[PDB]
Amino acid sequence: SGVDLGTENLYFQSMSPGKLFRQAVANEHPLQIVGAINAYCALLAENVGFKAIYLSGGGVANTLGLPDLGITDLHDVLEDARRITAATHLPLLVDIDTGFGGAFTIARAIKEMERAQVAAVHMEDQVAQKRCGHRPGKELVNTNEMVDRIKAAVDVKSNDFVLIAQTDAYAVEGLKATIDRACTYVEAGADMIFAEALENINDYPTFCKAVKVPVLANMTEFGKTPLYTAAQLADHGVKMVLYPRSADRAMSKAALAVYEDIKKHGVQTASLPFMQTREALYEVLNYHAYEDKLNQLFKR
Amino acid sequence: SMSPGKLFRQAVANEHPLQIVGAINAYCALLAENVGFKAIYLSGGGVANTLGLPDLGITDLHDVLEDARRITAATHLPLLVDIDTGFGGAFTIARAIKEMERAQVAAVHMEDQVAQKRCGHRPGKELVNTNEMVDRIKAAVDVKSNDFVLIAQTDAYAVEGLKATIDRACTYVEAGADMIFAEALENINDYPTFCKAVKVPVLANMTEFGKTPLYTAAQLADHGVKMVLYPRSADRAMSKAALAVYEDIKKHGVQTASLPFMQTREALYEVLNYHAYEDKLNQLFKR
Amino acid sequence: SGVDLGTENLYFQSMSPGKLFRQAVANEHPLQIVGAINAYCALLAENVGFKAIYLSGGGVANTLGLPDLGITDLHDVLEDARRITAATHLPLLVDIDTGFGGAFTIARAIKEMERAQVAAVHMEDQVAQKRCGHRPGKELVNTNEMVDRIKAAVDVKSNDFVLIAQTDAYAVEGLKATIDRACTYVEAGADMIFAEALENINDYPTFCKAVKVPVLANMTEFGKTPLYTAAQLADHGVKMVLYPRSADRAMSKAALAVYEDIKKHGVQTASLPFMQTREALYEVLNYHAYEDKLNQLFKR
Amino acid sequence: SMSPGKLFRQAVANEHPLQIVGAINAYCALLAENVGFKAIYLSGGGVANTLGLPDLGITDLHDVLEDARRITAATHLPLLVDIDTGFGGAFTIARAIKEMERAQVAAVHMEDQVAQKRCGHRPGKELVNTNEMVDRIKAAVDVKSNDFVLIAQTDAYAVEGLKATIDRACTYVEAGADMIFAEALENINDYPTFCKAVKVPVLANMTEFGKTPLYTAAQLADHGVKMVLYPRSADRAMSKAALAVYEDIKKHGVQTASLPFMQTREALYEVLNYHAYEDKLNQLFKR
Ligand SMILES: [Cl-]
Ligand SMILES: [Cl-]
Repeated sequence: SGVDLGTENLYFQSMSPGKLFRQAVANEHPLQIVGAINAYCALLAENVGFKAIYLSGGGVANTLGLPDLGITDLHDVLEDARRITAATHLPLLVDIDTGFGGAFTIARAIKEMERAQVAAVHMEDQVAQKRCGHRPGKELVNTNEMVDRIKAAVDVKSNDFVLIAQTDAYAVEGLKATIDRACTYVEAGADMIFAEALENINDYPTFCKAVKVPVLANMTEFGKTPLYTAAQLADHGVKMVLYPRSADRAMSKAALAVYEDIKKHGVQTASLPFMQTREALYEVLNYHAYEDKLNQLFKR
Repeated sequence: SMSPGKLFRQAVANEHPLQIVGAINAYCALLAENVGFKAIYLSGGGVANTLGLPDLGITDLHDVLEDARRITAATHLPLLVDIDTGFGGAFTIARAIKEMERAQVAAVHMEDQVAQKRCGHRPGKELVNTNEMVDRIKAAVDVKSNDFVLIAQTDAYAVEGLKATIDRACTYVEAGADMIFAEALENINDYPTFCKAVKVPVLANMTEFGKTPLYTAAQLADHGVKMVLYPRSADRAMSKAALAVYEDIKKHGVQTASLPFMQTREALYEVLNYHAYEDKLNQLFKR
Repeated sequence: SGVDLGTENLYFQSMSPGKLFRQAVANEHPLQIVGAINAYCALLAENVGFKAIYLSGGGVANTLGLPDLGITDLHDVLEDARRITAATHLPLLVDIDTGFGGAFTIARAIKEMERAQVAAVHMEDQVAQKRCGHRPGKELVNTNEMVDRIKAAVDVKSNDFVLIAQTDAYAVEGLKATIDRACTYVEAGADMIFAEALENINDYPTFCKAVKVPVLANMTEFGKTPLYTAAQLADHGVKMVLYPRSADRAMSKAALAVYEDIKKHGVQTASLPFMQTREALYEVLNYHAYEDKLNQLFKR
Repeated sequence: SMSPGKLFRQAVANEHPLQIVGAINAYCALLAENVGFKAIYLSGGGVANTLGLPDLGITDLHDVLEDARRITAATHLPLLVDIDTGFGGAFTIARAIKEMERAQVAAVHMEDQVAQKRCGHRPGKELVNTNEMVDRIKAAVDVKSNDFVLIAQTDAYAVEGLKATIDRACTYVEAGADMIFAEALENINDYPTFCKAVKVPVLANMTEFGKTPLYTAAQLADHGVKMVLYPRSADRAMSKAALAVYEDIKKHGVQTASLPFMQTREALYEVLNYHAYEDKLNQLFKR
């Protein structure tokens, strides 16, 4: 539990995941959170020096070969989350979409994420209750409904654990409606607010000041939103900046290129310069630590 | 209606040689399918490494089985799965075979490395006795269906030389192995002797950054190789790409510089076959 | 694939799970299907000589320490189903409740059950779309909605696989409404019909003749329904009789008794007569077959 | 806020002796909790047998971990889990410890049986060398938290006698085992010597239908035993009950005769604490 500085004992708290996340928010300006699809990606991000990582719901579906249409369940997300937290103590924020069902299912989701050593979740106000043959769409639940979802989650969560509420109201209802929802969500007990990228950076101050709690700005590619730098967002009062799919979009282009090279040429020579070396892989895996551990404890 | 194993065997017979590419997850298997591979591969080192673990036999049947199931749910392309040393004794090997068959897997490869039996044993690859690997093969063949393909891998060459390697491989065929998996031999002109002696189809392992050099599929085939495996090629490139995006975001405070190197939304939609979902709903519902 | 009779070769089909189930229906009068909560229970039932077994949705929840309120998902049910089918080829009927979501989730559920070597599922017409704070209740979806659920399932299922549709209309809508729904469900592509126990056995002929396809009667305890024998139900045209929780109710009383004995007495002597012997456990596990297998293949 | 391990240690210190009962699933753990046990147990043989498998080391970390997680999700009662021989080498043991800790497990027991290393090895229980078990313990203690409890089990008695058993057990304590798990000794008057030598708390295993006879908890305590385990007692009774219901239904065409032996809906509702769900919804919702 207790670390010390230099030679003499200072006070160190052994920190829950949620506490680590909140500290990462408070200590960064702003905290950049990067999407990672698997444990190996989280380790790459840790190595580069990110202080928080993210498990995207669309990433979970897409990596299973599925469209992001709400087909996946708590177990799909939970299993990918567990694999990442087994490999790193870097605070992990997990997408739980609409909570996967009613009050007790949201409760289960929260408790299971906490047991999986997750730091934070984000839950959104999209409609869940969809008729069997309903088309892919974005409708919002009523404000009261999302408050109930938040109430369900906060009822079971520990103090430290972070609930980040997301409203999808902006694209369809405009900035004023978005702020009203977000504020109701804070009143219901949301710890932080997750915001789609606003078209005008000078609207963030108004957003952030109204909601009070820390605001996350979602910087995805190939959407509608333009791309501001972390600095600019911070200067406008944003505390977290998320890069949800950036890494995996790039991985997919690379995999396809290798596959095409092998198929065209009957060999992967042309791909060699674009592969991580075995040596870099050994280093990210911290392979030496395994040798050193065996030598420390056993035969050496 | 084709069994997985039958699809794999047909891919072997009908390609010259059959190229088998590694895929770490279902999305990768779909990319490979899209490019037009006829068979795909789930690497044991890939399973471990993707979990943040070294390839030291820490992972078990469940780790590999879960990755296998996710791939086969997304594609009928025949999948060859690394089951390492079989994960335990005869009944564990039996469970591994039955579970891979239930997961719609087509083939496995099992190797003749020693199972790390001393608690604090150092990372190393020695061979089990020939008779031990025969037992492993016997365990697997006892429960497998006819169509399902067992590929036996001997690591004997590096430490025993070409003559001993052929002798092992042949004993493994006699025990019931369908096909033989060879570490890439120092010299392509070893393969003819190898391949002709063992009789059954031989797989050559074309990994990068190893000891083996890289021959073309044509050259391997001309030397009597029936399958060529590319176990980690795609995954190595994914990792470099991911790290570069992470460095870009960290250095520049934004991912602009990475944009040219990302798959577009439209290509992602196409690989996911997103339209087919819309089309399916339109076909069945709302009259 | 091919078995023979006596000495000479007769024609044998290697049968898919669904085909085994349909044959078990056709060959029994009626087919008794017993609930089993885990693989060891399925083996006990197989040993006694049942020809089909059942994985109850309430059983799955209750065994996890949860109420039967729709908290569990496809993975909870799927994992328990896989464990049972790994242990026995006896055709297994699995409760998938409302299908766990919309069209593609029902599709996933069907495909995953087929991959798990399941023979049949039953899906019911209870409302799924429930607001976050909705109370435990039984409302039916509209007939059209359940038809869509059936359409989703039949669209992906293999020929052999059996879809059994359940209407919960009876308790709240009466016999006439129940028959109307059931018939619409057959028209949508349901293979068989799953029926709560009717209060009067002489209503089954009307039920069974209207729906045409094989009818399963659900014989649970401690409900409203009275208990008819399998013979009587068959004589009234019922093809399957289900005993969903009977075994587990009895297991639970027994476990509690052992726990109380140990707690009261500081020892389990009084419980000994009510325990299965180690020898019977070895026999159900077919432990000898393991010894015989090792001796056949190896050192002997 | 109590760690699982701390709750377990307190249960040991505060009971005389602590009775630990086997539970195969979460519903059983809730039954045991309701009766008022202070600690519960997940048996490795129970894990296998419930999957339809013999207790021959076929199951892996995932089989046991999944059963453990389901129990701990339903109760905070400290759970002791059988991890057999640790499921592999040092890093597998490390993974087992870390994963049990993440699953909110309180304690494990690990035994000094040989890990079945030859493929076609016959069912048998021999001991590993003392040094091998020390390595196993070293691997586990290296990653475990302070509070988490490691119980070392020596099977030495049957084959080595009382003197050798004490010597092993003591070496295991020196290696870092928190507590010691003893197969029931032929004679209750062996325990005092055993317990006094090893120093740390000793668990006595009260299984049925074995070689061991059944002493009362009082008698064991008076001989210096700190914990008494009832590993399969409930499960054996469940199986007899299930089979009887199955035979009744099959013989009689109906389950009438079984009704008196079933838990009532009302008792099931109470163990599930069904009312608490209604009360929770009423507390939070609809104003
Ligand atoms: Cl490695
Ligand atoms: Cl056994």
